[PDB]
Amino acid sequence: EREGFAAEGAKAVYDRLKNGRQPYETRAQNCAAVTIPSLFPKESDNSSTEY
Amino acid sequence: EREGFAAEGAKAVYDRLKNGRQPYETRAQNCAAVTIPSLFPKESDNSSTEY
Amino acid sequence: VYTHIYRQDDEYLRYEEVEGIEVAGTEGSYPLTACPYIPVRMVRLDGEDYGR
Repeated sequence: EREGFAAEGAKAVYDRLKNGRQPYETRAQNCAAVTIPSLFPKESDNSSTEY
Repeated sequence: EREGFAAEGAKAVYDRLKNGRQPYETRAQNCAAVTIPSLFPKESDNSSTEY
Repeated sequence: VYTHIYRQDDEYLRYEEVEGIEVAGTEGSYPLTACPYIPVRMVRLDGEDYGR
């Protein structure tokens, strides 16, 4: 009955581990700004963003 | 029962002989900093370090 | 919708969850060498998740 690794649910494991990706996204955003700015967009972009 | 060369366990030998490798590591780090600085990382590095 | 895959006793298990409950009919099991999810890295270091 969901003993190990699954005793708390799916939306709970996803929120604890979400803070480990922080350096990689920042470093990729720094890389993808002198070659193609539209290759790696942020997570807060919409129709009005200009590259 | 594990006679000579084996009279103090596996962990005791490792920590005693660990001290002989220091010059080689110190020299390898100097060598691997003008060619490619991410080929010989130290033993105390993590996701935040920058090369 | 969320999907969860975890290791238990030399195999893999899965299920699917919506809202806050579990959708019936989505359970399953995969072998230890035929998981159809493939994380890929380019440059691999020692002791880190993900890749450079």
